[PDB]
Amino acid sequence: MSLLSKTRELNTLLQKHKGIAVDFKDVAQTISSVTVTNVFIVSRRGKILGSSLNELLKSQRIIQMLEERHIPSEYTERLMEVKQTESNIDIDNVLTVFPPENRELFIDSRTTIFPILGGGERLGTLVLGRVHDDFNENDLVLGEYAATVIGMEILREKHSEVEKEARDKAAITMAINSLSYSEKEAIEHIFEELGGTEGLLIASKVADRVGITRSVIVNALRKLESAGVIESRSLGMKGTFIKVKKEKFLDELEKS
Repeated sequence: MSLLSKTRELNTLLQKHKGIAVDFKDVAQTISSVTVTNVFIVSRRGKILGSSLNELLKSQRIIQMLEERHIPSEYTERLMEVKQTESNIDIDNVLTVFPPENRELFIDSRTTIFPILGGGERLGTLVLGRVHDDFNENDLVLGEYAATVIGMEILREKHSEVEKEARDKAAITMAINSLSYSEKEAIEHIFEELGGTEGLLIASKVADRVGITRSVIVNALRKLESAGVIESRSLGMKGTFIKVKKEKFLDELEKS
């Protein structure tokens, strides 16, 4: 398979399509199969977002050892310190991604490390490994492109995650601030009865058993609904369905 053929595969298979969430496991398999390598996609903090081995090796002993090994966190955390592309790293190098014990099976291994950059910040690391062969200039071009694509998908993922967490934290703080002292106490009792974050509430009956008025319960939920912390729905002449939408709300509430 020629350089231009490999490029077509990666353009067609890695392209972001509307309606699809990025699956880093499947990204690693595409890279592994196109470039004939073992692939490890590592977040900036060292989490293995996705991996795939080149299972087309002749030696079942090598395959089984790679299948059995879990990349240590000590290694993945070192990758952040690699600031530029390091290619054709040998087995004696501390940056090798291959197992350290059986030096003779991996004596000819090469590791290549690509920093994944996005918006002027480190987003993660792409690590490629080969048991017997070198990374030539065509291989490095394909590796860099893969790293570029992954960075764009992480960047979109992180952008939306930071915005969501901020939206949730603002909603919780505004909900908690808008609650009176009695309304706060009622919410604590409400979720003490529901035994969780979701369930059916019979306000009148629960108000009776806790020594609180139905009006206080109703107003407290109304403020949480207005803040977007929960959703509420009456289920008939009695009963209200309650679901917390901000997971960290109750934890933050008790801190108030």
